[PDB]
Amino acid sequence: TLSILVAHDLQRVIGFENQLPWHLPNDLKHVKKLSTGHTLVMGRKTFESIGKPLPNRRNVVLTSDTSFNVEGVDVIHSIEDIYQLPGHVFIFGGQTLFEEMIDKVDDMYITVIEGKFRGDTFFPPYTFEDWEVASSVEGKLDEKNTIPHTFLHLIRK
Ligand SMILES: NC(=O)c1ccc[n+]([C@@H]2O[C@H](COP(=O)([O-])OP(=O)(O)OC[C@H]3O[C@@H](n4cnc5c(N)ncnc54)[C@H](OP(=O)(O)O)[C@@H]3O)[C@@H](O)[C@H]2O)c1
Ligand SMILES: Cc1cc2nc(-c3cscn3)n(-c3ccc4c(N)nc(N)nc4c3)c2cc1C
Repeated sequence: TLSILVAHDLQRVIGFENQLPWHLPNDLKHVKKLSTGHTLVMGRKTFESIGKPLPNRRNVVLTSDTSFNVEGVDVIHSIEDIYQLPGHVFIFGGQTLFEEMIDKVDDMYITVIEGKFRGDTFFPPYTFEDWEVASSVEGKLDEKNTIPHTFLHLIRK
């Protein structure tokens, strides 16, 4: 299985100044749960944003940098390399990766951030004519999680 993992707002903002525009612990727990024991593929910028590989999963970084050789990280240099990775593969971002892979993935796990944030990077447009709603689950709000959010699982029709 090849999947997208993404958090985007009402206008498909995904990022601002190489970070998430929102603080939402529950989204990070959601991502952690879904990808534990599986594979994450991310762009170089996204990896430098996170700063270190995520534990208990395979971290794969796509970059043109031939000097890239980071402890606990596997490196790929082409989009084609993704299809040779075994198991459940999750496209982890960022904008460039999502744009390159939205037409290729089997399904998408989306956290819709039900707000309007300032962004400089975006998830590409998509229509529900192409995607079946496998599940839609309203995130629970509390002191630590104050922005309404919905977890969508979409499967390509
Ligand atoms: N909300 C979310 O779910 C989410 C998730 C992840 C990231 N983000 C956000 O997304 C933004 C980053 O997105 P971005 O598009 O600027 O950067 P990015 O996708 O994370 O990475 C861009 C880099 O990926 C490498 N790359 C991509 N395609 C390649 C290819 N086909 N061959 C070789 N290298 C390739 C290149 O690295 P080199 O220049 O080193 O060659 C490129 O500069 C940030 O704001 C971040 O916070 C949001
Ligand atoms: C502990 C932790 C820290 C994180 N920092 C970030 C981050 C920094 S800049 C852009 N994202 N994330 C990330 C990285 C990728 C995704 C994704 N594809 N989808 C979703 N929904 N959330 C993410 C959170 C993170 C995810 C986790 C689990």
